[PDB]
Amino acid sequence: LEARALMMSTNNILSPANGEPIIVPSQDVVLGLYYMTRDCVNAKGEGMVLTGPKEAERLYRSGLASLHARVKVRITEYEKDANGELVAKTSLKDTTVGRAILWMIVPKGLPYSIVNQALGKKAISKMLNTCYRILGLKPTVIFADQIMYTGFAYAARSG
Amino acid sequence: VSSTHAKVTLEPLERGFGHTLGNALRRILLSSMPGCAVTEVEIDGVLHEYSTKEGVQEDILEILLNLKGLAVRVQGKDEVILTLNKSGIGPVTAADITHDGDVEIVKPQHVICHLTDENASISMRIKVQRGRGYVPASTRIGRLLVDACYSPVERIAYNVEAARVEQRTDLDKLVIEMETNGTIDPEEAIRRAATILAEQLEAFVD
Amino acid sequence: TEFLKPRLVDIEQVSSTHAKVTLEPLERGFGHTLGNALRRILLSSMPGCAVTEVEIDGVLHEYSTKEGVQEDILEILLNLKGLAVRVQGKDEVILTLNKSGIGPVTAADITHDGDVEIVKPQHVICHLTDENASISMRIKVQRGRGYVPASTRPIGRLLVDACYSPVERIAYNVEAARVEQRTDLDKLVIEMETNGTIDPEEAIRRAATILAEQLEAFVDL
Amino acid sequence: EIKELLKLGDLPTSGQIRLYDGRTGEQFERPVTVGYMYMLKLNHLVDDKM
DNA sequence: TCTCGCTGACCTCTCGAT
RNA sequence: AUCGAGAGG
Ligand SMILES: [N]C1=NC(=O)[N-]2=C([N]1)N([C]1O[C]([C]OP([O])(=O)OP([O])(=O)OP([O])([O])=O)[C]([O])[C]1[O])[C]=[C]2
Repeated sequence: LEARALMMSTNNILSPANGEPIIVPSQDVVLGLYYMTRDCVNAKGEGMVLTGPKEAERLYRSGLASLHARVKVRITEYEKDANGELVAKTSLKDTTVGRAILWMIVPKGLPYSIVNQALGKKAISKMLNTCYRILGLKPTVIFADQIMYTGFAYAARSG
Repeated sequence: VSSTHAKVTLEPLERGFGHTLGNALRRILLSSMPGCAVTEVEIDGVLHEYSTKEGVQEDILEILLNLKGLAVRVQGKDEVILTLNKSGIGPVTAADITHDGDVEIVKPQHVICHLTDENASISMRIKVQRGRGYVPASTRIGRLLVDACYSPVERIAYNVEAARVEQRTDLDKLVIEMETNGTIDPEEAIRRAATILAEQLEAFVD
Repeated sequence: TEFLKPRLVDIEQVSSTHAKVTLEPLERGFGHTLGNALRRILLSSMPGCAVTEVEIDGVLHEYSTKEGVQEDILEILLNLKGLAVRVQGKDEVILTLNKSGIGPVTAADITHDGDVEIVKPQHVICHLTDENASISMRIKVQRGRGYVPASTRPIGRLLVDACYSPVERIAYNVEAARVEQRTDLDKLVIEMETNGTIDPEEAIRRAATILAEQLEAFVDL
Repeated sequence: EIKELLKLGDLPTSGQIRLYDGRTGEQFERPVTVGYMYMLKLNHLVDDKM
């Protein structure tokens, strides 16, 4: 019982020395996130308007659009109200295909500005900290697992 | 999950066949599925995409994007023209299109425009063609060329996890992340992709 | 929206092992799908014949030497593992090798069997150094697919790791094809390297049959 | 000299070649350096340590 | 105030000789 | 068991 309640790796999100998260993407995951969210000038598929992150993923898999193409996507984001309820906001944001694809694993309740930049190690650490502060424990562990999977996959694809 | 989202799993597959079956089905669903969607549109108010109309909340880019989001089924016409004239106060909805026998709309409650002033109104005609896959308007090259999403799939993804049967540990399990636009059942879309792939190699089956 | 069906248009035999297979009438985007699926199936699930057990009269275990033979028994087992044969009758067959006198012992020295065909009778199994020495071994050949280690399920028999698959290398390229006046079609050119045990056209047929057998599960509900 | 030796063998002088993913057949987006490095097996087997 | 003893300085594996 | 000589983290 004490192992499950205290020593589980899921209960050990934050470091004891300081409030910074102790589990953090590193090495391959960081490189994958940095490859996805970085942009390039005159990449294939630049300037196309997308109906959502799923269309960005479809164009990436089809080879029609590059991962660094600066496109315009329709993103729906949620922000917590005064009572804590989630209210959606839909707008067209200047972003890339990689950031749009990455937005699919971001949980509800976080701004789109977290992924709308070249994500380094510090950026991912801050994103995980923000997710923990806003949502809680289980959303943070799910988000960390998804980030690790996506980083590994796109670091493999990056070559 | 939904009428457009479904999960199918095949656990007893041999080692290495997950990345074969899932990849082949994903490619066929993404690039080879037949379907009909909006590919062209002409608006009286706006001559070009860069020019912006007055009296409508949504810009021309938003109108083209909503037209892309529209999912349509055509019975027996390769290319069909749908016309929409709207008046009054309220959002422009896909149900406002004049009904045609050969043309059906899966989701009537699809907003194309939002009307701001009752003085201004738009009369628009959209061209729907049957095709396969996703062809961008840039490659296609006052006619507004909008991207056409013929393939009914909205998102397809596969993940390979090891599943162990008694005495065998290298067997692979395949799970499918399948998302459709509502034109056809995602399971039936998987069936169509499998049928297409099987018919491709019929000339080699012993 | 009818789909074209690829046809076997050319099977080129560069050598006894190296071959090229061409699939001309393929739609756009189908060339890469078919190439990857067929390459994976050919590299994985092609059945073949390999040596399983070896019994030498004067040898008790692998970690020993036989007088008059330049190669160790372990090296002899490796050389017998690197043996390519074809059997039409049944999966299990026993081959006997006998030779005396100075000179290399090649795959031609195995006794002739109507069913068993040695595609490469040139490669050596062992060497005999002095005239008085003789070699006498019984080779067991079975049919299977994949890599079955000897560790996975008498004195004097030597278990050998079975590299059943006869396919060494697979490379596929997709190039443009001109059918009628259409230029959107492409052709798939599959390149094979084997040990000579399997027929490239038969390999293609087997791979496509495996693919269809797997796909029929998805076809059904 | 390494570049010249690569030239004599009909190989790219950068030491990197275009690789394709085995599971999908999709070319990796960047060139990957590929070559032959002398690998050693150390006397630290897991069965001796488990 | 300054010499002058007394104090202090994670885990695992292999081998042989007593 | 203890000691000596190594080695890995
Ligand atoms: N208490 C204690 N005393 C020691 O003398 N050593 C310890 N612990 N370690 C442990 O092992 C880690 C570094 O080892 P190494 O070889 O992996 O070096 P490295 O830089 O981390 O990686 P690499 O070898 O790839 O360069 C280090 O933290 C520690 O836990 C190693 C020596």
